[PDB]
Amino acid sequence: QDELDVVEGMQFDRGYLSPYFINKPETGAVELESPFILLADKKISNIREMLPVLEAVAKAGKPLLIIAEDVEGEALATLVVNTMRGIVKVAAVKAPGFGDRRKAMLQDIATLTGGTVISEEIGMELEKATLEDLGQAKRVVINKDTTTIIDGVGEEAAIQGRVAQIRQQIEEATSDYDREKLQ
Amino acid sequence: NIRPLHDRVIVKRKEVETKSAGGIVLTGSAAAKSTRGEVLAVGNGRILENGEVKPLDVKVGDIVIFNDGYGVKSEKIDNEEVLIMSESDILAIVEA
Amino acid sequence: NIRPLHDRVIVKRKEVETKSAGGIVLTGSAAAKSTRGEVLAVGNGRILENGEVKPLDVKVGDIVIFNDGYGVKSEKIDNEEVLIMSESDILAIVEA
Amino acid sequence: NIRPLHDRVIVKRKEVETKSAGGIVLTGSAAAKSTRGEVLAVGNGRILENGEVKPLDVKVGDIVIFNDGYGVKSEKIDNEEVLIMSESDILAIVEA
Amino acid sequence: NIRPLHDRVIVKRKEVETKSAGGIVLTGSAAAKSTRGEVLAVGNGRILENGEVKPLDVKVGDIVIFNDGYGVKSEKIDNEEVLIMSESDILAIVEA
Repeated sequence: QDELDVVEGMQFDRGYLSPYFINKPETGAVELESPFILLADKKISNIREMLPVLEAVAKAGKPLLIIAEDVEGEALATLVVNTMRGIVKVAAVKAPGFGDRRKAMLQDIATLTGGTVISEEIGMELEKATLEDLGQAKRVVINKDTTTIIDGVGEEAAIQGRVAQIRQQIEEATSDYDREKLQ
Repeated sequence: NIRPLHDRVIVKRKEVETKSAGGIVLTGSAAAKSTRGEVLAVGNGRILENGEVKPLDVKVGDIVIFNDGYGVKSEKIDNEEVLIMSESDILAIVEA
Repeated sequence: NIRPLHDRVIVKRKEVETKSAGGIVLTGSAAAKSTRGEVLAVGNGRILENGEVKPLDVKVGDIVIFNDGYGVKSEKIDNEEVLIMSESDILAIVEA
Repeated sequence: NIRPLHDRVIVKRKEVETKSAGGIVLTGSAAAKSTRGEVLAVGNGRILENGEVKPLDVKVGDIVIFNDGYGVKSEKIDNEEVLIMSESDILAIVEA
Repeated sequence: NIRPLHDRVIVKRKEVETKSAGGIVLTGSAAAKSTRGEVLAVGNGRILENGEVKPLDVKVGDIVIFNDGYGVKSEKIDNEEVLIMSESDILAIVEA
């Protein structure tokens, strides 16, 4: 039979970087309620650059979702260990897309969630990132396949402005693949 | 019992910090080996060119910041890890 | 509290200059680590061959130009970054 | 103001020769960094093994031939480039 | 018989621990060469710059923690392996 599968908001195809982030085992998925979102343009392998952010998140008490180029090694292991220990309900995933599109999708997620993307080109550093810098969303569901953010706490005027910018990019575009990715 | 010779010191390294300042558990490279350790024994003193032995400024039972390197040597006493290093290698003794 | 040993000095490095002389914000390598830092503690003094301790020319609470190298050692006191280095490593103390 | 420590010297390097002896303008590697610089400050003096400080033979306000190397350190004072180096690094002081 | 010269010491290395603390037999790299050895002979003493010989702090018949390196030299006396090393190489003498 013909089936229809509709997904709202962001559902970019990136799953949990570590299977042990699963909060709900019977569903095999991470479920975060009202979590912060830390959007990092760089790839991270050490916990030092993020330690202030994790400490602030633990002080706040709410969960945290990391959207990054790659979290691996010491940083990933420390995040996972903290996940069991329960100090911070932290889940990490790869940023979506590839070069020159990963940044755009990260910025759209930032606009949706009312956050800011941490990058070296922009100038800010992760050691100086704050809770206000971190984004906010009402719910988050990660699985091995896809990451979904539900009701990102972001300005509607900003979301429409970003949508209009992407529309202008679609108009400027002359490639079917480029315009369908923009859409 | 082990007590050192000349300008040297026996130091039991302090346990690595399991958690960070804000309560974040540190693992692997994050929980780096501590550079601070208590002094278990103190040597008689360094020998100067004239042949006299000067007592060391390090005392027994005080915490000391020490530098890991070629000078420091790892040893086991009563199945406990200790380090042996010259008083020059000892950066500073911690007070309070 | 931490106070150093022998000819050595505890120095808290000054914050890197965020902006240039003309007001241009410096980032990354442009905002290089400052070679100037305030002296938090001063050692008893260097030990000469004869066994006498000479007080150091560095005083507590003065800014000093110091050279980063193998001699300088990074440490954390009350969760604050400090450096430990011999008085020879200290280039000069800043006045006025 | 900055004044050096021990056997060391603050030297403001002279400007590189724009033109050659015959009037040919030198550019790039031709206009090499000058090894001669005026002395802005002089240290208290080198410390001998016995603990006494010997005044340096370099005086303030005299031009000195100095060798660039690992010993010399570049610094900025009032947004002006200066060098810091031991009196041994200073080859000679220029007179007349 | 062999007795050393100057600041040096003859040390017969102790046999490597066949078993661990809990009774586990250690083989190959696990049964590493012991850094502790008994002192068979002691030198006359190190020579200072002034020409006087200072007796060494190491005595005959005491166990000493020694560092294997370029200084230590392997030798055979009455078909028994011994080591020759300066008193500086000897980390510490074991008591009790």
